[PDB]
Amino acid sequence: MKKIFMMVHELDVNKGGMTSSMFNRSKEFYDADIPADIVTFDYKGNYDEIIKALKKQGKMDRRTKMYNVFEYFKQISNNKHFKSNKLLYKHISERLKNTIEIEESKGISRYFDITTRTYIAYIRKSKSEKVIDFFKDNKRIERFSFIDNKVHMKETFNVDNKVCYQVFYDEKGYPYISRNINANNGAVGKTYVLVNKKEFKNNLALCVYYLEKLIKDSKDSIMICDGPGSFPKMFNTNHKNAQKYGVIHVNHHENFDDTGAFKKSEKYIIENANKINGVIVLTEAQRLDILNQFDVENIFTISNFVKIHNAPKHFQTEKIVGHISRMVPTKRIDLLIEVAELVVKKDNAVKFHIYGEGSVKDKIAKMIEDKNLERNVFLKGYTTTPQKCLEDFKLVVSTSQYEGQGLSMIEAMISKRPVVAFDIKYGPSDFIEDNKNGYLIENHNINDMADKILQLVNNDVLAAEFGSKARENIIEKYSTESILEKWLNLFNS
Ligand SMILES: O=c1ccn([C@@H]2O[C@H](COP(=O)(O)OP(=O)(O)O)[C@@H](O)[C@H]2O)c(=O)[nH]1
Repeated sequence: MKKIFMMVHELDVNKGGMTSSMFNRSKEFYDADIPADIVTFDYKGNYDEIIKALKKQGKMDRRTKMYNVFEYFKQISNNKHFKSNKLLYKHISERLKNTIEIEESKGISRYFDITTRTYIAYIRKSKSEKVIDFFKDNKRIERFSFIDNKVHMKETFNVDNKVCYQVFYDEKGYPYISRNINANNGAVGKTYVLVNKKEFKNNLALCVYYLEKLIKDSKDSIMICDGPGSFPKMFNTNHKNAQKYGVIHVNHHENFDDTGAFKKSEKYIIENANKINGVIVLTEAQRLDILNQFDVENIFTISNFVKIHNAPKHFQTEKIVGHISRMVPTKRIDLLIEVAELVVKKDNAVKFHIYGEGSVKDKIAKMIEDKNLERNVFLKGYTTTPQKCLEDFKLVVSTSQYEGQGLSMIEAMISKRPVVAFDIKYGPSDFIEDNKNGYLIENHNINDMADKILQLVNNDVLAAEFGSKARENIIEKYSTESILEKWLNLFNS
């Protein structure tokens, strides 16, 4: 009788970390016979294709559903009609009646009225996608978006050529939702659900009503909000029996901040912990800190579910140090380069393998060139199989400054690869036992980190013992059975 609704703004094939957490939590909750589906709030004309792709990938469990605010009212309109809205298509054909086609490409074409010479429409076709832009006195006023020759969206433009209004059409061509867009920022204003006849102030108000409609108000209906920006959608509902939980996936203090400010969305989630069933944080250190920083007590520590794959058959004897992450500023790959330079200066043999892609990639590539670390530091690009890459490492490293837990570090430990990491807020101290299953470095101490890398990289006996103890610890501390027990304990409170 228990059912779970997991909130996040959107799902997409590129996304990772928070979605991957939600995807596995769903798999685990479904395995424990508690359906755990995902609720999204954005609009995408191709959501069916995206969900099919995430499932084929093996990323999203087949059992996992995605409820979407738009998709829900879309299927209500689909059942509401049997015949297509031929009147909209005819209205479009009549606009391009006395035209003459002038191409630019295969799909790309411009249409002009042969009796006036006025620019009327721009049409761009791309296999499944088609966009029709309509003009008045040489300026774009409208846009009809198509998938498989069926209209799904109409956008209204202003004098400055920004979208000021949107309409969403069902599979038969019927407008089910319409809304105002504030030109300057792109904020969702006044909304109209045509399928139900109802009207809302903004997207917040719509999604609040939608959650009140999707989720039955009973003790067995559980709302878990992962997306920090979409916490007000869960928070503001009228539900009086249904459970309300917030998951914080990051460190709550602002990144690269010396003022000591908190992340705004997280600050709000936190402040309102007593007013809901609870707020989940990944590590005990985060919870303790939150309790001393805020006048709130309803904070719970539940590590994210951990996937314990079998360990590599063989340990790596070769002096290979691994780093698998998104190439982003918080990861501090600049500090890993500064450490690599210190490591390679004392030992020529050691090699650094850095997997991933992102914003810092070019700044780090040029950094290897300056420090003449070409023969020892390798940017290997993105990996679809980090588990396989891990087999090839003697140890794993983390220069990251900010984390909620640090899943790559946990992943490395599962694959019997010890971690040498900066002792940051939050995560490394939760799972690394210094001088037993890896090393905890004083944050920014590039020299002490370099030392422990050299010690572990040149000791085949220490590397295998730290690796084997790293795996045993993840199994002991983050067992699926213990994590599910913590969640259940809250659901049954
Ligand atoms: O080239 C890459 C880069 C990253 N990852 C994965 O990205 C995740 C990173 O987890 P972590 O918590 O350390 O950092 P986040 O990406 O959430 O900031 C892990 O699952 C990695 O295996 C991957 O598959 N290939």
